[PDB]
Amino acid sequence: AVVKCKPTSPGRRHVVKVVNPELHKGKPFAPLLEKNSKSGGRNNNGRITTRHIGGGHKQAYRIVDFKRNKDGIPAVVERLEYDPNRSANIALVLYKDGERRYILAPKGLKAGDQIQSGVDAAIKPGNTLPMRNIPVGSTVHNVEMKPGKGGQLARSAGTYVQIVARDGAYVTLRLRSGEMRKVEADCRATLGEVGNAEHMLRVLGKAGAARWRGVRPTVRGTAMNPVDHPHGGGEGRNFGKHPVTPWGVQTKGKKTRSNKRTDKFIVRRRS
Amino acid sequence: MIREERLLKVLRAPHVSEKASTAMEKSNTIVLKVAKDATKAEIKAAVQKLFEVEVEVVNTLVVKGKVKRHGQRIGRRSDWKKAYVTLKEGQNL
Amino acid sequence: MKRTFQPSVLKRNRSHGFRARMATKNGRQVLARRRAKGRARLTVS
RNA sequence: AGGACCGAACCGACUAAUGUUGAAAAAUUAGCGGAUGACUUGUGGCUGGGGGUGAAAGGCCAAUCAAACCGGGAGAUAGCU
RNA sequence: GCUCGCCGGAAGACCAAGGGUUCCUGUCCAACGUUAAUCGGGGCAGGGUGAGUCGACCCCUAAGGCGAGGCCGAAAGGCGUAGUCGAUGGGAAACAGGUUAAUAUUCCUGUACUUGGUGUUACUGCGAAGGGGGGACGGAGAAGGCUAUGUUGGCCGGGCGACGGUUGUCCCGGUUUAAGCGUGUAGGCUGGUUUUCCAGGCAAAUCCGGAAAAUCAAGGCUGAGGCGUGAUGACGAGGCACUACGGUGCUGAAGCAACAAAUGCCCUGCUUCCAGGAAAAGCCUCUAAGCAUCAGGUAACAUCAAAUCGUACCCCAAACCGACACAGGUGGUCAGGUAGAGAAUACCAAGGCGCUUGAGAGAACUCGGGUGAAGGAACUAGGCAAAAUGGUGCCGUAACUUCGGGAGAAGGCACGCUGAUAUGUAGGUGAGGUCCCUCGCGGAUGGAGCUGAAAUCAGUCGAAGAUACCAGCUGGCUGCAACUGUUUAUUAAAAACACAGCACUGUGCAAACACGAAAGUGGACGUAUACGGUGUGACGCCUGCCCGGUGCCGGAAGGUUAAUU
Ligand SMILES: [K+]
Ligand SMILES: [K+]
Ligand SMILES: [K+]
Ligand SMILES: [K+]
Ligand SMILES: [K+]
Ligand SMILES: [K+]
Ligand SMILES: [K+]
Ligand SMILES: [K+]
Ligand SMILES: [K+]
Ligand SMILES: [K+]
Ligand SMILES: [K+]
Ligand SMILES: [K+]
Ligand SMILES: [K+]
Ligand SMILES: [K+]
Ligand SMILES: [K+]
Ligand SMILES: [K+]
Ligand SMILES: [K+]
Ligand SMILES: [Mg+2]
Ligand SMILES: [Mg+2]
Ligand SMILES: [Mg+2]
Ligand SMILES: [Mg+2]
Ligand SMILES: [Mg+2]
Ligand SMILES: [Mg+2]
Ligand SMILES: [Mg+2]
Ligand SMILES: [Mg+2]
Ligand SMILES: [Mg+2]
Ligand SMILES: [Mg+2]
Ligand SMILES: [Mg+2]
Ligand SMILES: [Mg+2]
Ligand SMILES: [Mg+2]
Ligand SMILES: [Mg+2]
Ligand SMILES: [Mg+2]
Ligand SMILES: [Mg+2]
Ligand SMILES: [Mg+2]
Ligand SMILES: [Mg+2]
Ligand SMILES: [Mg+2]
Ligand SMILES: [Mg+2]
Ligand SMILES: [Mg+2]
Ligand SMILES: [Mg+2]
Ligand SMILES: [Mg+2]
Ligand SMILES: [Mg+2]
Ligand SMILES: [Mg+2]
Ligand SMILES: [Mg+2]
Ligand SMILES: [Mg+2]
Ligand SMILES: [Mg+2]
Ligand SMILES: [Mg+2]
Ligand SMILES: [Mg+2]
Ligand SMILES: [Mg+2]
Ligand SMILES: [Mg+2]
Ligand SMILES: [Mg+2]
Ligand SMILES: [Mg+2]
Ligand SMILES: [Mg+2]
Ligand SMILES: [Mg+2]
Ligand SMILES: [Mg+2]
Ligand SMILES: [Mg+2]
Ligand SMILES: [Mg+2]
Ligand SMILES: [Mg+2]
Ligand SMILES: [Mg+2]
Ligand SMILES: [Mg+2]
Ligand SMILES: [Mg+2]
Ligand SMILES: [Mg+2]
Ligand SMILES: [Mg+2]
Ligand SMILES: [Mg+2]
Ligand SMILES: [Mg+2]
Ligand SMILES: [Mg+2]
Ligand SMILES: [Mg+2]
Ligand SMILES: [Mg+2]
Ligand SMILES: [Mg+2]
Ligand SMILES: [Mg+2]
Ligand SMILES: [Mg+2]
Ligand SMILES: [Mg+2]
Ligand SMILES: [Mg+2]
Ligand SMILES: [Mg+2]
Ligand SMILES: [Mg+2]
Ligand SMILES: [Mg+2]
Ligand SMILES: [Mg+2]
Ligand SMILES: [Mg+2]
Ligand SMILES: [Mg+2]
Ligand SMILES: [Mg+2]
Ligand SMILES: [Mg+2]
Repeated sequence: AVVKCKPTSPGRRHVVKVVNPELHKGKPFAPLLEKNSKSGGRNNNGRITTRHIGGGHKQAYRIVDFKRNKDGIPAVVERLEYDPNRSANIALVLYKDGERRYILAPKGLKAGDQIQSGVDAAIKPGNTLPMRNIPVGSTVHNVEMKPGKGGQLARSAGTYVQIVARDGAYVTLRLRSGEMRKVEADCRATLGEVGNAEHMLRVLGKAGAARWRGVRPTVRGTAMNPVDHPHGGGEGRNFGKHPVTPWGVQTKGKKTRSNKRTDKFIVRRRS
Repeated sequence: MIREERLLKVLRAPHVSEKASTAMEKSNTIVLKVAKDATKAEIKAAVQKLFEVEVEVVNTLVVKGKVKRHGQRIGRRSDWKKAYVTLKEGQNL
Repeated sequence: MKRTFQPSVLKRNRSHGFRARMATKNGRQVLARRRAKGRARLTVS
């Protein structure tokens, strides 16, 4: 549910929270946890390579099963959990053989729901099949780009792909971007949409809430000196140049895709 | 077991002082200057062999040498090892 | 006021010690220069 | 509950006087702001000079910064004093 | 030596870091010490640091470093796998008392504990580089149970007062005791046990995970404190006796209770929230290959071992960082009394100090302060500075508002002491005694004793009762920026930067983008509800016209046009 905070202080006035009572209040399932220490957006040369990353809360990594290749064995959803590593919630599932895994939580999935993967799974939310076996027009998520590689498309909260067509070895997918893309029909997908669609209705409300998520401040190019940025300089607020990145590339319309290897799979660009 | 050659080099001198004299009279403890690399086991063995007494326990410390001016030039005395060797009750060295 | 030299023997040795000098060609050239000059103290060690 | 309130520690540095061959190459005294947070602090680590880092002042990078320091090219060149 | 003054959440005490003999004793006073110096952190000499249990080393890992092969790179080198290092984190064990001129959880006394090796006896499936468990973790908040600790009484020892009074409802002091071992309480968590079965835990598993029946209802785990023992001991006010008057010797009473009480402990708990909270080993358990009446395991018993290095001293400072015996800087720990909300503040305790030139004088002027007739901002760029306000309870409080605020708006009244209500109340605490008992550190009951606000009524002193220290000035109009934040270390704190929010735009994942001759790495173990870039800057009402110029996006007929031929 989407809840507006009362304005008891100026940092609370604009806060809008997504409060989900279904999520597990206790600790996560420890065998599927790993450490993931933070980068500050620095690479192995120690240089900042992505600006505006640093701080925020410590987070354990949950090993999520994006492959969904434990075929033919039913699993029951034990509980939904908060995952700090992503926008979607996750579901702890227990297979009949006693194995537990985490999956991305689809819309509508709750504790006690049964799921299954493989060629002969039912066409039901949370079930994973090769897209050869999924009806055309179906809504899916967690879509593989190569067979066996694990889901890479439509993983964020509320996202999904539509299977628009099937043509021999390939299916045509409408992605959330609006792009029409071909993928091999042997690639798996999970039926339904990713859950937590209310994610986008949150309002952080204050500077500190972005800092908790490990986002450091953006400084505008025009606020700098010429030495620091193409936009820098001026006595007062001045501009008078075409907008560019800090490295001088036009940043309002200039296309940057350059991948002749994957062009063959793109039926229609998002536009 | 330690070789006799080794035991004949570990004990360097008796240490003479008010604290050493008091240690002997009150606690039956002899204070020795010993080789810098001497262990408690070697000191015990050497005392029992060479002084012909029975040793209860050895405590050791390293004394750091003093920095000293000779004329103008600065020098430093050597570090050395001190052993407090407690003898058994009725030994009487 | 807090001045620039804030001593730490661990940081001193890791930054400038003999083994830090020996770890790179350029550090070994420091030692070569200092031996050639005839320094009594080659490093902070 | 809170980048909530008053207020010590702690972190700052708005005003004034003093000091200006200082007690101090930036402080003292009286007042002043924050004080559960985008807080503060210990230890260790990483980023290196047209390079870093910068909630951006050309700020900071060892009392040095519109290009650090050390050594070298080197006795640069100086129609100037 | 006596007195005086100063600090006392420190200007006391103990450390880390850093320093390195500055420590203690004797001796010296040239130089050093902002003066003299018989003194010193100064000179010279001698002494002084004692560990199975404290720490390091050590076992284990974090960030990160290095990195056999490897991948990459004119060379130098870069990155990185297996590994191997790396604490600021995890991992066995000791306490009280005594003692030196100078060390002490290290020496001594008393009483303990840990790990491992060897052997002796008994019983016995042991075995890892593998599996599982555990270690193992956040913020805030709340309350109960405690202890440290304090206060008072009792007890014991001493006192009878330099000046009115002081044999008491009087004065002073003491009233301390550990780890360990035993016990298992307030509290916290969890249903047990058995059997059968199984696509999971790289193989196996009796372990973990899963499934299904049978059965019973209390089993297990965790846990402060208390109590017992430790302790017929130790310590002990003082008394007595010496002194080489520095200090020792000798001996030693009481050693209880009630109440108050932490920020410490139960508590790595409980409740709650979103921003969702290390790792690895030690440890427990499972088996594989293997060994198979052998080794090995398990417990008791005995015996041996536990090395090495640090340990002095300073440590908010005259010993460290600041050229100085420098108003500076420097992380952790301890936390007494009266008043107080308090770690504020005032005065004190323990303890520590008077800051290494003094002596006079009592001009101008400067510095830091006190008071001021009448006036009261006339000062001045500007109320700069100063003066003022200042506490608690209660009454009361406007425009405007995003309904939270504005607000402590504003403004006002009470406030000490004594007595009574009540020889001390409401409340808190809770003994003896009685009652019951699935039997204890137990309930039910009872209110002895202890502690104890707040109010009312009456009285009473002063000019003044929030008496000191401490401790908001308030209100009206308006520019800018929504707000909390950030900034020019050292003349600018702001209207600048950031900000949540908004928009445009790029980006289909080997993403765009960035660092990198490269390998790679970040972006992200993310995937368009995502990520980068740009501008704008909460919120409200909104955001008009222009595509000619420059850019970007799309087009692709025609003109022009490179190497090449
Ligand atoms: K910005
Ligand atoms: K500009
Ligand atoms: K710069
Ligand atoms: K500008
Ligand atoms: K400017
Ligand atoms: K440069
Ligand atoms: K003098
Ligand atoms: K040791
Ligand atoms: K060692
Ligand atoms: K009297
Ligand atoms: K103990
Ligand atoms: K006890
Ligand atoms: K010591
Ligand atoms: K220290
Ligand atoms: K204003
Ligand atoms: K300011
Ligand atoms: K145009
Ligand atoms: Mg960004
Ligand atoms: Mg999430
Ligand atoms: Mg994240
Ligand atoms: Mg932004
Ligand atoms: Mg600027
Ligand atoms: Mg430029
Ligand atoms: Mg202008
Ligand atoms: Mg213009
Ligand atoms: Mg001993
Ligand atoms: Mg030792
Ligand atoms: Mg606040
Ligand atoms: Mg600052
Ligand atoms: Mg001040
Ligand atoms: Mg404020
Ligand atoms: Mg405050
Ligand atoms: Mg400028
Ligand atoms: Mg500087
Ligand atoms: Mg230049
Ligand atoms: Mg030349
Ligand atoms: Mg010249
Ligand atoms: Mg000396
Ligand atoms: Mg001395
Ligand atoms: Mg003198
Ligand atoms: Mg003289
Ligand atoms: Mg001296
Ligand atoms: Mg230890
Ligand atoms: Mg590593
Ligand atoms: Mg490497
Ligand atoms: Mg190699
Ligand atoms: Mg290691
Ligand atoms: Mg450590
Ligand atoms: Mg001492
Ligand atoms: Mg917590
Ligand atoms: Mg008590
Ligand atoms: Mg009497
Ligand atoms: Mg009298
Ligand atoms: Mg008394
Ligand atoms: Mg606190
Ligand atoms: Mg000491
Ligand atoms: Mg002085
Ligand atoms: Mg000082
Ligand atoms: Mg401090
Ligand atoms: Mg106090
Ligand atoms: Mg104070
Ligand atoms: Mg005067
Ligand atoms: Mg004056
Ligand atoms: Mg005055
Ligand atoms: Mg007047
Ligand atoms: Mg008067
Ligand atoms: Mg008057
Ligand atoms: Mg007036
Ligand atoms: Mg006026
Ligand atoms: Mg005027
Ligand atoms: Mg005038
Ligand atoms: Mg003023
Ligand atoms: Mg004033
Ligand atoms: Mg105006
Ligand atoms: Mg502002
Ligand atoms: Mg502010
Ligand atoms: Mg400035
Ligand atoms: Mg300023
Ligand atoms: Mg990549
Ligand atoms: Mg702006």
